[PDB]
Amino acid sequence: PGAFPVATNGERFPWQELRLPSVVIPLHYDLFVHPNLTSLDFVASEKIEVLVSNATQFIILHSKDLEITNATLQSEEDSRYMKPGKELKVLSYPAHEQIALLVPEKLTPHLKYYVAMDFQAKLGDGFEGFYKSTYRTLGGETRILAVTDFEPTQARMAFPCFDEPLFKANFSIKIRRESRHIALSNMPKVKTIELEGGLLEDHFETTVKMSTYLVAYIVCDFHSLSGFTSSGVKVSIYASPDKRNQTHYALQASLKLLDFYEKYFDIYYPLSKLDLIAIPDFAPGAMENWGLITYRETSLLFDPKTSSASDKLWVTRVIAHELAHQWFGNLVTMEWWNDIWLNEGFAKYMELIAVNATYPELQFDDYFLNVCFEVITKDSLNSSRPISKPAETPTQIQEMFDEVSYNKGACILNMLKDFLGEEKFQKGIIQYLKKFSYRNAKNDDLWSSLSNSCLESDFTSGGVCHSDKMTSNMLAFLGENAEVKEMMTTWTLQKGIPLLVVKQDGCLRLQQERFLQGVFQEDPEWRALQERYLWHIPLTYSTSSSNVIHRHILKSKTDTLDLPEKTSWVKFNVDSNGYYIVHYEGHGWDQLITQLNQNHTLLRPKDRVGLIHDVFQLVGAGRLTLDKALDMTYYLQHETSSPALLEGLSYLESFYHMMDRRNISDISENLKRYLLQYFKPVIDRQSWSDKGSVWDRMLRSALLKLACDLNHAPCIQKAAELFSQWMESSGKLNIPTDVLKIVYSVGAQTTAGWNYLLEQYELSMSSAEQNKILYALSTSKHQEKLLKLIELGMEGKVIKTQNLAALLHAIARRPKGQQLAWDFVRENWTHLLKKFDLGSYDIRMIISGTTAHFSSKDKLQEVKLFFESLEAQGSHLDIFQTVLETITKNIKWLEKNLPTLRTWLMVNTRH
Ligand SMILES: *[C@@H]1O[C@H](CO)[C@@H](O[C@@H]2O[C@H](CO)[C@@H](O[C@@H]3O[C@H](CO)[C@@H](O)[C@H](O[C@H]4O[C@H](CO)[C@@H](O)[C@H](O)[C@@H]4O)[C@@H]3O)[C@H](O)[C@H]2NC(C)=O)[C@H](O)[C@H]1NC(C)=O
Ligand SMILES: *[C@@H]1O[C@H](CO)[C@@H](O[C@@H]2O[C@H](CO)[C@@H](O[C@@H]3O[C@H](CO[C@H]4O[C@H](CO)[C@@H](O)[C@H](O)[C@@H]4O)[C@@H](O)[C@H](O)[C@@H]3O)[C@H](O)[C@H]2NC(C)=O)[C@H](O)[C@H]1NC(C)=O
Ligand SMILES: NC(=O)[C@H](Cc1ccccc1)NC(=O)[C@H](Cc1cc(-c2ccccc2O)no1)CP(=O)(O)[C@@H](N)CCc1ccccc1
Ligand SMILES: *[C@@H]1O[C@H](CO)[C@@H](O[C@@H]2O[C@H](CO)[C@@H](O[C@@H]3O[C@H](CO)[C@@H](O)[C@H](O)[C@@H]3O)[C@H](O)[C@H]2NC(C)=O)[C@H](O)[C@H]1NC(C)=O
Ligand SMILES: *[C@@H]1O[C@H](CO)[C@@H](O[C@@H]2O[C@H](CO)[C@@H](O)[C@H](O)[C@H]2NC(C)=O)[C@H](O)[C@H]1NC(C)=O
Ligand SMILES: *[C@@H]1O[C@H](CO)[C@@H](O)[C@H](O)[C@H]1NC(C)=O
Ligand SMILES: *[C@@H]1O[C@H](CO)[C@@H](O)[C@H](O)[C@H]1NC(C)=O
Ligand SMILES: *[C@@H]1O[C@H](CO)[C@@H](O)[C@H](O)[C@H]1NC(C)=O
Ligand SMILES: *[C@@H]1O[C@H](CO)[C@@H](O)[C@H](O)[C@H]1NC(C)=O
Ligand SMILES: [Zn+2]
Repeated sequence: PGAFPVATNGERFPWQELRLPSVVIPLHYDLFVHPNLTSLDFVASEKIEVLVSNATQFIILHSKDLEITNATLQSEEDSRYMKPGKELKVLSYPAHEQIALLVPEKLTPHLKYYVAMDFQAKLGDGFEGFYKSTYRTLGGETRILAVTDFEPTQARMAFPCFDEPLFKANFSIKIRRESRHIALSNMPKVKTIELEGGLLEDHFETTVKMSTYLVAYIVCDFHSLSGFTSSGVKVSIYASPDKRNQTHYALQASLKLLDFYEKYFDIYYPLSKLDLIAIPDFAPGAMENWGLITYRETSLLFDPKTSSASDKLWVTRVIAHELAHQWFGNLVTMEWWNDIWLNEGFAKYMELIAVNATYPELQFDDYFLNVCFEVITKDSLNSSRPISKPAETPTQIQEMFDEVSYNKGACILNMLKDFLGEEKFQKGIIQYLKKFSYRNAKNDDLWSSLSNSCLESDFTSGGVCHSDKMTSNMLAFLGENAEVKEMMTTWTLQKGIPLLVVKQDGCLRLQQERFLQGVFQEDPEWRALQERYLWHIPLTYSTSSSNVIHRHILKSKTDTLDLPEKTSWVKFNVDSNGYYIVHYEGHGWDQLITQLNQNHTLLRPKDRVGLIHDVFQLVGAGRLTLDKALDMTYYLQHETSSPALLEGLSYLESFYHMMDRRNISDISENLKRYLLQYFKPVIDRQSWSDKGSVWDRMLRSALLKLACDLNHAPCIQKAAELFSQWMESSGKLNIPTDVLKIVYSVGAQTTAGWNYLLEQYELSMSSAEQNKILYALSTSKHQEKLLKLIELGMEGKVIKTQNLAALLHAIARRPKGQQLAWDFVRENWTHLLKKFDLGSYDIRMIISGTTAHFSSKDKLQEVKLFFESLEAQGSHLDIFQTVLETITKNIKWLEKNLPTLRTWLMVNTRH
């Protein structure tokens, strides 16, 4: 009783382990919450119907920053705790966010009890728990609401509970309100009862089985727009009253999307209603609470005068994502946070297939490869992780919501689908979701259901699946099933991403390596980090002679294939559907670049964006010289697939901003010239309108921002005119949404426009328009102004605090601000902790937002120092090492190819 931890009051806490005990299993929660929005208080009470599997003396729960007032225990099966039951003694042990209740006599197996507590707290001033949010009306009034955000482990800041995702229970929620407000929660309201003083009591329908983190309840002012799905779900979009205009497309798109998901999964959405509500103060982008999905206004609200088409594509993708959570994450929750990718990676993947299903016009298929490329940069560093990986503390759990669980999870799924086909892939996910509905799954569970997918409706006679035959196919289906489950599991447990090397003989030797950046092949530690890595990569390839795609699994470090027609070139990873990079040896890279400059149309357009990415990443690998990747961008002047064109330019624009930050004004002036002159035709075709289709529109904003970011004399002139008209018309005129952001940042370049822009930020009713405005403000060249912006965001009264993170990142992007942001962060690191969690995305982004672009040996030392200073104070985050590898990789890239870039650009001048 000594090595045991000590509760406050000084006692021995019965448990001392980070997890909870699987002996008292919660079945049903009766939750009564009564918040006061004038006091900014809440009073609440709860009765948990629990089951005991094993005899115990002590009950262990989660509670945090909650004052428990009263603790009792009753039963209708165990006589001893007969009505009105017995009082419990409460021991709190905050270090593990656990609360221990002791009973006067041990309890009985297979007998259900009722645990009751009365507790109270203040509404949070953060972005978690049961917190306080605030919005501005059109009149200029300020109103309050109370809102919940619990994922992953802040449910316990609102009510005591078994805050782990496997402890699934039903929830019955009563909420007390003034007549001024309404109350929402996960399920439909069945009753509202008049109370003595004048207050009302909302009783909500008791929920289905679900994890704690999804519970939701809201008290507020809002207005709604309703519609019904083909399955008869009442969908409603909620926002502050003056913003109900902007709420119309969210309703149209969510109806179409809930329809798509029900038919695709062959599973009806189980609740009667579904609510989407735009929360003014919202840290995450959105959250998927079952039947009560919360968003930032930017995620959900669309206004047609001030939102761009790209804005529309973003709003429609979050709705897509959140709605995919109702099955992946709510209908089937992962067993533990270690397999969080089971929720997020699958949800992210269904954004693709559903947005492509219901809004092809938005041309989202063409931008999905960007999801893969974004994680590939981090999976090329040794600081990455395998998809599934242990996590125990609340900060580690938060860390798990990254590019790995989300993007990598989705790219390995999309790779696996190409392998099996939509028909086999769909039927596999329907079997998964039906089988695990209302309970949890672990990583291994999924691969079994996807591996044993049945291609069609189970052909009873004589089938390959169920009800009955024994054939040679049957030994191959059973045999290919365990081929796929073996394959996927190594992608799941191996950090990193493979590099397929292809040497074309007379008739193809294949080698497999762990792709790595920074580190070169000759380097001392390159052979040390290639240890033990091997993937079952499902390859693809097509050749110069025929469009036929050949598919060849590879399960060894070396292999070789025989080419029949011995054609001009071979291209592996067709449409880049596979999570790997191909490097060609000896006039095979040269062969493909030859094609791109003659008929680039003899390679399908995903192959072209695939090569463009692979080419530059191999320059990062050192396996290629920069002259070759720049030699490929030559063809881009004939390029017609807008995705390949913008992928290409993006790299070139990358370089310019890199040079500009380091003051290298020879190269970032020829870079300026090479873009403006070589791509002058495509730039000058663009409107200053909203006139085209979605890739026309999306391509117009892209190029015009490019030209105005390079101070192209004409485009800066047209933008400043448009800004003046808008300012001199007191907003009576309108600016096309595609150039809205460009115009604002042009205007921001004088104090007059900047000050007007800030003053008209406070009065806008479109949070898209604000988001664009704040960017424009962040492009000021006066450090006097940037500092104001950052201080306004620290304050949080004008520029809301859910923007201080992305603001800092914006300021840091541009040269005049990359320091001031760095200085600020190190000078107020402790203040920034009192506003955000150490594992929050707001901190991970504040950190790399201001450091990860550094590319000099001298800056790295500062950062390593600052990070050490932090780890010294007990703060550790994986993001630390990731930045350092990134900063390091930047230094090596400059050291190895800066002369080549400089020389390549001068050479182009001559022709
Ligand atoms: C959160 O707390 C706020 C206060 O911080 C609270 O608002 C207050 O509610 C009380 C209770 O309803 C109000 O006090 C009453 O006001 C009415 C007039 O509106 C008076 O008539 C009351 O006195 C009589 O009431 C009875 C009849 O109903 C009589 O039988 C009795 O004998 C009295 O003669 C009493 O003064 C108070 O006005 C508000 N505060 C305001 C409006 O500023 C709010 O209700 C709480 N919210 C929740 C959800 O709990
Ligand atoms: C906790 O959540 C659980 C879900 O995870 C709930 O379990 C569900 O409970 C319901 C009710 O017992 C079961 O519903 C079944 O539905 C059929 C069809 O109902 C028929 O009768 C009605 C009445 O007129 C009619 O309207 C219908 O159309 C049908 O004609 C019933 O016949 C069954 O007996 C059964 O009631 C679900 O199957 C069940 N699902 C699961 C996964 O367990 C549980 O109820 C929740 N607990 C609490 C206390 O609410
Ligand atoms: N801007 C972002 O990418 C933020 C970054 C972030 C912030 C906080 C946590 C995790 C990630 N993503 C979200 O807020 C997420 C994921 C996501 C991606 C997209 C997206 C939509 C359209 C187009 C591109 C997109 O990427 N929309 O949402 C909503 P979730 O459904 O998984 C929910 N259960 C998250 C729960 C959570 C809350 C607090 C801590 C930890 C986890
Ligand atoms: C780069 O290669 C492509 C091949 O994919 C070239 O386009 C193709 O050119 C041939 C030759 O004209 C077309 O063949 C067909 O000939 C008959 C004979 O009259 C005619 O009736 C057909 O309609 C067609 O012209 C082939 O179809 C054509 N493909 C397409 C999609 O038009 C391309 O022209 C080459 N590069 C350049 C710069 O031309
Ligand atoms: C995106 O949507 C399109 C919808 O047409 C898909 O393309 C079709 O896919 C079906 C299979 O469901 C094929 O039989 C058709 O021939 C395709 N038509 C066209 C015009 O391409 C496309 O596959 C979808 N992409 C994803 C990833 O789901
Ligand atoms: C507790 O559960 C375990 C599970 O292994 C079981 O063996 C045991 O009999 C149960 N009861 C007690 C008192 O441990
Ligand atoms: C326990 O709850 C009852 C009911 O509200 C209350 O009267 C009592 O004060 C509470 N706690 C005690 C007496 O310790
Ligand atoms: C809200 O909707 C109606 C729809 O016709 C429109 O006439 C009204 O002006 C709108 N108000 C705002 C502020 O957009
Ligand atoms: C790479 O990561 C491994 C695994 O965490 C670690 O053992 C090693 O120190 C790291 N090395 C480098 C050079 O990053
Ligand atoms: Zn998600």
